[PDB]
Amino acid sequence: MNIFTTSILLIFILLLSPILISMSNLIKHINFPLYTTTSIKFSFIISLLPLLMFFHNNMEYMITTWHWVTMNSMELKMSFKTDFFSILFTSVALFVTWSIMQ
Amino acid sequence: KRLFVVKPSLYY
Amino acid sequence: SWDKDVYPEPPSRTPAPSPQTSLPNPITYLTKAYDLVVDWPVTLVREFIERQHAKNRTYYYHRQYRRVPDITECKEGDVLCIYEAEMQWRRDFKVDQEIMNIIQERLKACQQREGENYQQNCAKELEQFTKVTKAYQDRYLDLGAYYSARKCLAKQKQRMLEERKAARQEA
Amino acid sequence: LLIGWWYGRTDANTAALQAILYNRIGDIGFILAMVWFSLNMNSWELQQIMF
Amino acid sequence: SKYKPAPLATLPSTLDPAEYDVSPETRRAQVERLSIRARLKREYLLQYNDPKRVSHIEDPALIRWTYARSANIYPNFRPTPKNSLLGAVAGFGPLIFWYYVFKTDRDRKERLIQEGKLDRKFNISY
Amino acid sequence: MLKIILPSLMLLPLTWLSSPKKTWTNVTSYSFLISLTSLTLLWQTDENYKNFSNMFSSDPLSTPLIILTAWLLPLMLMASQNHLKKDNNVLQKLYISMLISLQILLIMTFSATELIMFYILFEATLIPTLIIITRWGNQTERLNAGIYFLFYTLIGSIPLLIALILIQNHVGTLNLMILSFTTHTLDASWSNNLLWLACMMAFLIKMPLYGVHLWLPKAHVEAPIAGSMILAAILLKLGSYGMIRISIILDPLTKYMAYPFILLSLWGMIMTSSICLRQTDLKSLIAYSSVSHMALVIASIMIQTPWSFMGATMLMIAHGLTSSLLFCLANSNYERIHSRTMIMARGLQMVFPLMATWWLMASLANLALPPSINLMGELFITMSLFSWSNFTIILMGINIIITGMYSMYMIITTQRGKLTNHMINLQPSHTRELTLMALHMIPLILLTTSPKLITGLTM
Amino acid sequence: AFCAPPAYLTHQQKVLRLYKRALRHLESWCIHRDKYRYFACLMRARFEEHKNEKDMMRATQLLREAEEEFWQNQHPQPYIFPDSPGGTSFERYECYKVPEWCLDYWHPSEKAMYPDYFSKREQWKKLRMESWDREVKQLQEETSPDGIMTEALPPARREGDLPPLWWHIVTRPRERPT
Amino acid sequence: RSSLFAVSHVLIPMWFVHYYVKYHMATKPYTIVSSKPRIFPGDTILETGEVIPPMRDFPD
Amino acid sequence: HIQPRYREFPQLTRS
Amino acid sequence: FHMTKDMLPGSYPRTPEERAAAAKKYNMRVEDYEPYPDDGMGYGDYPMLPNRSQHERDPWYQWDHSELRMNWGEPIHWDLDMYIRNRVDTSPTPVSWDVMCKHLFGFVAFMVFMFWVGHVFPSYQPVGPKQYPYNNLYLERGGDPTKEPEPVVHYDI
Amino acid sequence: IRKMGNITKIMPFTSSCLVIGSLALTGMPFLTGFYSKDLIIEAINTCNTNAWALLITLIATSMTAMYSMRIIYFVTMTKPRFPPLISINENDPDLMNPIKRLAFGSIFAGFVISYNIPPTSIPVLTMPWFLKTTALIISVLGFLIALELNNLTMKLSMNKANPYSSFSTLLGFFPSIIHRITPMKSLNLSLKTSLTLLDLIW
Amino acid sequence: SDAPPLTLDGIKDRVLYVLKLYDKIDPEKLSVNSHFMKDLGLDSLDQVEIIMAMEDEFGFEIPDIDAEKLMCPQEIVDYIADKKDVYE
Amino acid sequence: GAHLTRRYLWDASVEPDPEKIPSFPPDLGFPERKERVMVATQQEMMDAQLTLQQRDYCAHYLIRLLKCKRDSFPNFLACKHEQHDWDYCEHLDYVKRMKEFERERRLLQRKKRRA
Repeated sequence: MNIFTTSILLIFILLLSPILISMSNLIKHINFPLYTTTSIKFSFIISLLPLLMFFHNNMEYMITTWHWVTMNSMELKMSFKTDFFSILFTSVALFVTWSIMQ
Repeated sequence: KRLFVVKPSLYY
Repeated sequence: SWDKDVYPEPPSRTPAPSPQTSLPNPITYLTKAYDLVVDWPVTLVREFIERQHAKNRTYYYHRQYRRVPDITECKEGDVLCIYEAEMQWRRDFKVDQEIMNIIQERLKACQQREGENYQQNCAKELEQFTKVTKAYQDRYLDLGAYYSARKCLAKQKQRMLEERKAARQEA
Repeated sequence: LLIGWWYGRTDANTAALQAILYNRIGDIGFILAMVWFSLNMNSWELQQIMF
Repeated sequence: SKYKPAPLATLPSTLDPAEYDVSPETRRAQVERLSIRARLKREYLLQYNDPKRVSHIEDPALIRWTYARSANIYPNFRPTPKNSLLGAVAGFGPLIFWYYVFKTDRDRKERLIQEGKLDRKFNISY
Repeated sequence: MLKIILPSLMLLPLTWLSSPKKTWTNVTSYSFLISLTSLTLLWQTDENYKNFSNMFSSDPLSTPLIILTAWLLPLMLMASQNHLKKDNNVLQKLYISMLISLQILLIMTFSATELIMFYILFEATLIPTLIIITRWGNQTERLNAGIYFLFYTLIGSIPLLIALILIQNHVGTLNLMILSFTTHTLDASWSNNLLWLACMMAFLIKMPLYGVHLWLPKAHVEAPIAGSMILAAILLKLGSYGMIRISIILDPLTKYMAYPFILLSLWGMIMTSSICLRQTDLKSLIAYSSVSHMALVIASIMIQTPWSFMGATMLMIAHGLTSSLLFCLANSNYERIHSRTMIMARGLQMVFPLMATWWLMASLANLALPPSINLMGELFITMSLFSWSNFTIILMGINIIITGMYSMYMIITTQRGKLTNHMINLQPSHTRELTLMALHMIPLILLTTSPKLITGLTM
Repeated sequence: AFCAPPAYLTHQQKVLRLYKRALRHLESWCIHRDKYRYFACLMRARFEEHKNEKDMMRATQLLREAEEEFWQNQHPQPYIFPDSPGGTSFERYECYKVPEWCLDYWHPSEKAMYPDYFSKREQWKKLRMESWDREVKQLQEETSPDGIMTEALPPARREGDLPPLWWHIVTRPRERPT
Repeated sequence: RSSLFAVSHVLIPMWFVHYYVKYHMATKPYTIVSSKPRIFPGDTILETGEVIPPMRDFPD
Repeated sequence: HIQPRYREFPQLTRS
Repeated sequence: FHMTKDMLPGSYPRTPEERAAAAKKYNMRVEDYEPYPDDGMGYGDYPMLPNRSQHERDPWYQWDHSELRMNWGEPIHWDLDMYIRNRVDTSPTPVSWDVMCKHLFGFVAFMVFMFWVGHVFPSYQPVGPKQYPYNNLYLERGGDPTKEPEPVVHYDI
Repeated sequence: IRKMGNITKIMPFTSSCLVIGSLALTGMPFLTGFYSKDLIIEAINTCNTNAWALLITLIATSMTAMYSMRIIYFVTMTKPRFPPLISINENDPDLMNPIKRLAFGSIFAGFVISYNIPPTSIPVLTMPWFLKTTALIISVLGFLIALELNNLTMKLSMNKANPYSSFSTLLGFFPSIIHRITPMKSLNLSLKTSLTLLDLIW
Repeated sequence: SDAPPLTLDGIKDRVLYVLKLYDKIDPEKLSVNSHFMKDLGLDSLDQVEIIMAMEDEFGFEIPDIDAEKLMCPQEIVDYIADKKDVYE
Repeated sequence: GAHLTRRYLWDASVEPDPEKIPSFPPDLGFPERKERVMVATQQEMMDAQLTLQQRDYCAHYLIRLLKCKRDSFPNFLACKHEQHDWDYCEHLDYVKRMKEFERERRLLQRKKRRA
C-alpha cells in the first residue's frame, strides 16, 4: 500500500520536474533535452516496479490523492485506477517516449 | 561561417 | 485514526509466500531497500514532528447546536421562528448530503476490494445505497434551487395525502 | 500545438484545426456519457458506475 | 469522361475557352488590368520602401470591405417578400420546432412522473 | 461593508488632491488594498449569511461578484494609462472618478438587501458607463451606442420599478430576507404573467437575451478598454444576480413562462457562436461570444435547479475574468496599429512570443478546457438542462463545436501565419499589459484550485 | 517569384508549360528513370511532330485537345518538390524569417553583444536614406506616358545611384534561417 | 559525480511522497483500496493461520 | 564526420 | 476620419456615371464591375467578384499579403473570410464533383447493404452454447440468495 | 518514396529496423505483432460475427502485407531516384540507440507480456487448419501479389488513372467533398442567415 | 541541416557537369556566357529539359516565368545562388 | 465453414440455430445422463478472484495455473505444463459443444425423414 503508490506518484513528479524547470532560469544553461530524456528513462525504470508487483499478485488499486471540491451529494477527487491497463500502458508509453526524446 | 540570427527584442 | 464503525474495512486475510523456485524475487529486496532508505528517515522526521506537536498541544471541539422548534411549530409570517427553523433545515440538509457521500464512498471501496465478485459480497452496501437514496429522494429531490423547509413540508404533505388516499381506498 | 509547430504553414494550422474539430465532435459524446452517469448514478467514478 | 465543373470544383482555366483567345479587345482588357495592378503595386512599394515611415501601411480596400459587411448593410436594405419570409422562418422556425420538441418530451416525462412507471433509481442531484 | 465602501470613496479625494504624477500610483495601490480588504467576506464558517445592517449584506452569491468588482478597478486603471497619456490631468482624474463610482455603485448593488436600492444603483451604473463610452471612445458611433445602451436598459427597467412598487403595496416590504420566508404561490393569471415579464425583461435585456442584444456589440466596439472590461465582467452579471434574487417570488409561474426564454437563449447561443466565425471585428467577436455564454446563464436561471445556479455562478465569474482578458489582449494590438480588424495583424507570434501564451490560455478558457471553471459551469448547466429535457445536449454540443472553432480561428489568424512585414510599429510588449494578462489569468488558476468559493447559495 | 508575369500568356509559353507539366506527371507515373526516359522521348516526339505547324486556328485547337488529354490520365498525387507550393517544407521556415526592423526595438544590452553588426546596419541605413530621393525621382521621370505600365523595375542608370526599390529585395531574410 | 541526478531527483521526491502517502492519504479512510489478494487451495493465510483445504481429487 | 559524395556510392562505417 | 464617403461603399449604382465612379473607387476596370443584384440584402455598390478561392492564385507571385494571396489595392471578395487557404477550397479536382460524390456514396451504401446482408447471414461455428455451472452462476451475477434459482442443468453428453 | 530508392546499401541499419517493423506489423510469427493479431484473427473467425466484417478484415490484413511490401519495395529494393549528392549519416548514437531499443521491443515484447499477463479470457484453440493458419496465408498472399504487381510496374507499359485507384489515391474523396461542402454551408449560413439578415437588418 | 553548404564554384561545376552529360551539346565549345539557342544551337523544348535537369539535380523547383529567362548557364548559377542565399 | 452453406441454402430447416441449443429434451436418447460434475467449489473461485467468463467447468486447472504463476515468479516461463492442461480441458468442453450441435443437427434430420 506504500511502495506501489509511492512510485505511481513519483512518476508524475518526475514528468513534471522538467516543466517546472522550463519556467526557471536554469533552462538557459542546462541541456534540457538530455535532462528530459533522463527523467523519462528514470520514470520508466520506476514504473517497472508496479508492473512487477502486478505480474506477481495481480492486485490493482484505487488511489485518491487530493479532494478538490464537494458539490452537494457529489464529491470530486483526483483518483487513480492503477489496473493492468494503466500500469502496462504507462510503462510502454514511457519506453517509447524515452526513445522519441533522443 | 557563423551568422547573425535575427530575433525580436525578448528583453521586455 | 478513523472509525471502523463508520468506514468499515474488513481484516484482509492475506496469503503467505509460497516460493517454488530458485530465482530471487526482485520486489522483496527492492522493498527492503526502499524501507531502509525512505521509510526510516521519514519515520524519524515524523517522530520529531509529533514530539513538537506533543509540546504546545492544542484542542478543538465539535459544535453542538440544540434543537429549536421546526417550522411546523412556527406561524405564517413569524420570520424569527421561520429563520431559526430554516437555518436548522439547511444544517440537516448539509449533514444528509455528507451522509449520502459517506455511503457512496463505502460502496466504491467495497466494489474495489471485491473486484470481480462484486455482484456478490457487495450487495449490502448497494442495498444501503438504494435505501438512503430512496429516502433522500422522498425528502429533498424535487425542490428547486430555492429549497427551504416549507417546500419540503409541502412535499411531505402531498406524499402523505396520496398515500393516505391509496390506503383509505381499498379498505 | 505540435502539428502547428510550424505556424507559417497555412496547411499545418488547417490540420490542427481539423483535429480539434473532430475530437470535439467526440467530446460531445463523452459529455453525454458524463451527464447520463451524473444523473442516473450520481458519480463519475467507475466503482459506482459499475452498478 | 471529360471534366464537368462545379461551383466548388471549378474550371482550371486551361479548359476555359476564354484563355485561348487572341482577340485584341480581350488583350486590351488584360493590359488595362496589368496597368492598374502595377500602378497599385508601385503606390504600395513607395511606402513599403520609404525609410521615413514609422507606421504601418493603411489599406483602404480592407476598410471598404469592413464598412460594407457591417455598416453599409441597413441603408442598402429594403424589405421584400423574399427577405421578409426568409427572416420570418430563420427567426421563428427553429424556435417553434424546438419548443414542440421540449414540450412533448417534458409533458411525456411529467405524465410518467405523476403516474409512475418511470424510475429514477439513483437521481440525487438534478 | 462600510469598511469596503468608504475607502472606495476616499479614493476620490485621493485622486483629485494628488499631484498629477502620483495620481495613478496611489489610486492603483489603494484599490489593490481594497480588493484585499474585500476578502473577509469569504470568512463564512456557517450556513448563516452575513447581514451587516438593514441595508447591506453579502451571501455566497454576492461575495464573488463584489470581490471581482473590487479587483477589476486597478486592472482598468492600468489598461487606461496608455490612452489618456496625452489627455489633460483633469480628464484623467475624471476618468478615474467614473471608474471608482462604478466600483462603488456595483459593490452597493451586490450588497443591497432591498430591491429599491438595487434598482436605483442598477440604474445609476448607466451615467458613468455612458460618459466613459461617449467621451473617450474614438469613432462616431459612440453616440448611437450610448443611446442603445441607455434605452434598452431603461425601457426594460421601468416595468421592473412598477412591479417592485406593486409588490411593496401588496406585501409591505421589498426586503429579500422577508420576501423569502413570507412567500405565497402566484395564482396563474395574465396579470401575474405580466408581473413576471416586468420583473424579468430588464435583466434579460442586461444579460442579454438573443432577440435583444444589439446594444452590447455596439458598446464594446465603441467603448474604451475599461468600459468594455467592466461591462462584460459585471454589468451583465448584474442581470443574472437580479434574476436569481427575484425568482423566489415568481413561483411557480417560472415553470411555463420560461420556455420562450430558455428557447431563445439556447438557439441564440448557436446563432451568436456562428456569427463569431464570419466577423471581421475582434471586439465584436468577443461580444458575440459573451452573448453566447450568457445565454446559458439565462437558461440555467430559468430552470432554477441547484446544479444550474452553481454552474451559472461559476460561468459568470470565469467569463468576466476571461472576457476582460481578451479585450485587454485585443487593445494591446489596437494601440499599435489602431485597427480592430482581425485580418490585418496575423503573424504576431513571431514578435510577441509571451503575449501569445496569454492569447492561447484565454482562448482555451473561452472554450471549455478542463479543469477550468469556464468548463465546470458549462458542464453543470449541460447536466441541469439534460435533466430538464434530454434533447438540449444537441444544441449544447454544436455550440461547443462552434466555440472551439471560432476561438481557434481567432488565435490562428491573429498570432499564427506569416507576419505582416509592413507593421514596423509593432513595439514589444509593455510590462504593464503583461501584468494585466497575468492578473487576469492567475485568479483563474486559483479559483480552479478552490472552486468551493464560486459555487453559490445552492452549494 | 522574382519576375512578375506579363499581362497575358503567349502561345509558345502555354505550350512549354504544358510540356513541363506533362513530363512531370509522366515522371510521377513512370517512377523508374528508364521508363520515364523512354516515355519522355515519346512525348517529345508527340510535341515536335506539330512543331512547324504555322497556322494558329489549328495550333490552339491542338493545344486545347492536349490540355484536355492532360487533365485526363492526370496523376492525382503528382510529385511536388518539398520547398515548392504543395510540398512538405513549403513554409516550414517562414516562422523564423523575422524582418530586420525588429532590431530597431532591440535593447542596448542585446545590441552590445553584436556591435560590429549594428555599425554595419547603421551604414546600410544611411545608404538607404541617401539613395531614397534619387531613386524616387528616377522612377517618376521615366514612367511611360502611354498610360500602360509593366510592373517591372528599372536599373540604376546614373552611376552612384542605387537601383530603385531595393531595400526589400536586399535585406530579404534568408531561406533557411536557424 | 556519476549520476547524482538519481539522488537529487528520485530520493528526495520519494521522501516527500512517502511522507504524504503514509501520513495523510493513509490515516484517511478509503484513500488506498486494494483488490483482495488471491487465495488458493493449499495456501496458508497469515493472520488467521487458516489452511484452505486442497481440492477434491480429479478423476483424470 | 562523413564525406558527402557525388553520384558515387559512399563507404560505410563498420558500426 | 481618414477615408471620405466618396471613397467608401454606398447605395446601388443606377446611373452609368455612378457605375464608373464605383469601379474607379474600387480600382476596377469599368467593364469588369458587376454589383450584386438589387435584392435589398445590403450589398450596394460593392463589387461581385468570381466565386474563386485564394488557392487558385499564383503561389509564386510575390503577393503583398502573401498569406491571403491578395495585393494592396485589390478588391476583396465579400466572402473572403471564408475563401482563405485556412478554409473552403474551390480548386479544380482531377475528378468531377458528381463522379466523386457518386463513387463515395456508392461505396458507403454498398457497405451498409453488405453489413445488413452478413447480419442476416452471420458466420458462426458448428458448436453449441457455453454451459456454465451452478445454475449459470445465479449466486454470482447478483442473484437473490434467499430465493432459489431456476434449475438449469447441464449434462456430459 | 518515388525519390528514395535502395536504402539497404546506403542505410543497412535503418533498413533492417524498418523491415523488423513491417514484419511485426504483419504476422511474422513470434514477433510482437503476432502474439496479438493471431488471436485477433482467431477470435473473429471463431465467433458469431457479421460475415462481411470478417471478410473485409481478412482482406485488410492482406492489404497490410501489400503496402508494407510497397514501402519495402519503393524504399529498399529498387534503384536510386534521389538527387546525386549524398549527405547521408546514420551513425549518431541518438539515432541508433532508441531505434534498436524499439527493435528489441518489436521482437521480444509480445512474448514477454503475453507470458507474464494473467489469463483474462478463454481463447478458442481447436479450429480447422485453414483457420489457425489463415492470417499467415493472408499476409503471404499479400506479399506475393504486391511483389508481382510491382515487378510488373517495372515494365515499359504505361500506367493509367483507373477509377478504382483514384478513389484510393484521394482518400475516397471524403475530404475532397466534405471539407469544402460542410464548411461552405456553415460559414455562408453564419453570415447570411445569422449575422446580416437577423442581427444587422431585421 | 547535415548537407554541406552551397558554394558558387560548386554550383557552376555541377551545372556544367549536367550539361556535358547532355548529348546535344559539345563539351569543347561549352562555357558560361554561352547561349543555348544561338551558340549551342538549341530550341525552347530543350531549354525546358535543361531547367528540369537543374531542378532534379539541386532538388528544388524553378517557376516557368523565371525559367523562361535562363539561357546562359551563368544565369542559372545566379538564380540558384539568389534562391539559396549564397554570397561567396 | 460448410455448416453455413447447408443452412443459408439447401434446406435451412434441417440445420441448427445456434441461439436455441439444445432444442430437444436430454432424455430423447441417452436413457441416463451423468450431469456434468464441477470439481471447484464457489468459495475457491471467489477467493482466487476469477471472472464469470472463466468459471466454465475448467476452473481447477486454471487455479493450479494461477497458483503456479504466483509461486514461480519471476520465472514466467515456468507453468507451461499447467497452461496445457487448462487448454486441454477447454478443448474437451469445445468438443462437447460441437457434439451438442451435431446431435441437434442429426435429430433435425429425423423429423425430416420421419414425416
